Amino acid sequence: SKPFTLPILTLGELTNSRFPLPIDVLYTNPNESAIVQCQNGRCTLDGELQGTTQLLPTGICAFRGKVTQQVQDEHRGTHWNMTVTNLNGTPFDPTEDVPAPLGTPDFSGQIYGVISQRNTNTGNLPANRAHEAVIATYSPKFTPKLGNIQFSTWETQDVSSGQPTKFTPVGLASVDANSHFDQWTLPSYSGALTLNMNLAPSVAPVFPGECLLFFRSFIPLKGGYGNPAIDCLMPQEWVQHLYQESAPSLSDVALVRYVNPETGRTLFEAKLHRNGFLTVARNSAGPVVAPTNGYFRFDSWVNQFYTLAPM
Amino acid sequence: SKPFTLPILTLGELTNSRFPLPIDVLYTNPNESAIVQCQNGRCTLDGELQGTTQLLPTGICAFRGKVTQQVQDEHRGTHWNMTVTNLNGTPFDPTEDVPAPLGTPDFSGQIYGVISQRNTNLPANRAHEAVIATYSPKFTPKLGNIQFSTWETQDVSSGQPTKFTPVGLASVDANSHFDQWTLPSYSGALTLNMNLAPSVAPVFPGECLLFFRSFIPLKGGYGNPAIDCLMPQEWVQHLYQESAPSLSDVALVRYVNPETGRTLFEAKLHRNGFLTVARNSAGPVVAPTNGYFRFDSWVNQFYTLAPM
Ligand SMILES: C[C@@H]1O[C@H](O)[C@@H](O)[C@H](O)[C@@H]1O
Repeated sequence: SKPFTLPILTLGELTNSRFPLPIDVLYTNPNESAIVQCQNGRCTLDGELQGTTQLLPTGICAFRGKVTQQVQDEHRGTHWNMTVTNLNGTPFDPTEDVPAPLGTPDFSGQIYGVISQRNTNTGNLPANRAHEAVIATYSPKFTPKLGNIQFSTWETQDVSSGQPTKFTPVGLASVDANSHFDQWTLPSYSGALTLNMNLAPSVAPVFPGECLLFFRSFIPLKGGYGNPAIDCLMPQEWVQHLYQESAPSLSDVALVRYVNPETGRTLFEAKLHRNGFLTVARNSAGPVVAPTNGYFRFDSWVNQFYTLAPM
Repeated sequence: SKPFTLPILTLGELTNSRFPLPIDVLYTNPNESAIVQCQNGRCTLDGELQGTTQLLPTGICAFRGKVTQQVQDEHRGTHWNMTVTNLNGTPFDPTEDVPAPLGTPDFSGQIYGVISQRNTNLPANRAHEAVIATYSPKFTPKLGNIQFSTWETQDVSSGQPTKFTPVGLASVDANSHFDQWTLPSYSGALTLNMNLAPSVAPVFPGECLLFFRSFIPLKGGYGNPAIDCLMPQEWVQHLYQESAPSLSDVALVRYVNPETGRTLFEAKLHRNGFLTVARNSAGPVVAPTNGYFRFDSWVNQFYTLAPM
């Protein structure tokens, strides 16, 4: 049986699996009342991708497809419908047992980015354009599981119908009350009033005094006040690593130690659960203040009854 | 001796190490006249990062720093002087043995992206489209400062933390000086670049470089620009982790169809971290994107590759 391992990347060498951002800090929030059930950055310890998780850092909260037409929307700006395909360009098959095309955003909010187009038709070179764009994942028109979504632009005219279109995510447009940013609220992938399907399962601590440990990134804002963050269960590099090592899980829980390679000391220990998330024995909310050269080291397989040293 | 390996990621599971793009195709161009000496996506087979190469996919062609001054363009647009730090926020030390801050773009062109700011003193935020002309005399990242330009005329704040997220190219018109193999002058035009990753080339007759190619978006105009990297970012990350000793100067690798188990072609993976093939034509390699490279054995510079 192939031994389980984690990459030896330090915190400053990791990226978020839920938005294309570096990992900034480790973070806890024991009193979180929301159900934690994100769909990107989901991978079992034996390498099974779940939810909408795919391997490309460039695919996270990305879309590929074609603009169909400008559409009316009550909300501010100029709005456009685009059909979406799989990120590799093949048609998205709604009958596949996934919640939405892989890479689809997994939270409620106004996602800010750039829409770019390279025309199909044509020194036999195609015309191009790109503009800032916003995708409101809470919108009734956000229906990626049905193969189309809507985005809005400040630009009023220069978006072409029927041309190949890419959305590159950059941040959030706003986190004001009317922008409905909630990182733990899933979009309705098939539209308002419809049930999401094929979801990766919720995660939670199952042991007294333990709480989830997140890899947190701060996400840029187009405007307004705020310091929004996106918390992922494991960084994208871990998803990539686990996926290639398909190492058998020898118990439900791995014991991992956060180590300072400079000093050799263990800063704290954590449970790495089979479904792909971490818990720690910590009684507070907020960042874990530790050097970013720290990294998690796999120690051994333990079980649900193992008591973690308090952080 | 730790065995050399490559990740088992397929083409459709790889990303470019020189720009944040997925790999679209493998590609050759035997008649290329330029010296190939890119500085991102550079890593030896035994895990030594070189040039401006760093591990984060988010760091490639990224900048971090603070705006110091607004300067209007003579014709159109607004320019902003920016001091740059290391991507991890620590001050960039120009005496470090690197060409420029890690992640600095490694080619001539107008790089299009978004500048975003989150103030220090809840904080205020703003973002706008921006262009960094890497051929500009004001592009001097090794000296710790660059300039970017905006369509926005006023709403960029001085003395506030600033992030550049690259998206594509502004233009590939003649006056936009896009040339993926022309390095920026990291310290300005009269100064020599330093600490560079070495140039790469075939040393054997009938061989040519094999690239991992991505098509890069354009803000406007005509074109279908591409960026070619020597190895995808996932290979850089893998080699750095493994640090497997290199047992000869050349590894022999096979591009395999996992469905059929058959080898489609073979290539030389050179110690300095680049591929060559025996191919006498230019253009994409037509192969399924579930194909992947598998390490076969160590060979040498005199090994004759099976023609593609
Ligand atoms: C070639 C032209 O480039 C401009 O920048 C674009 O705004 C137009 O849509 C068109 O593609």
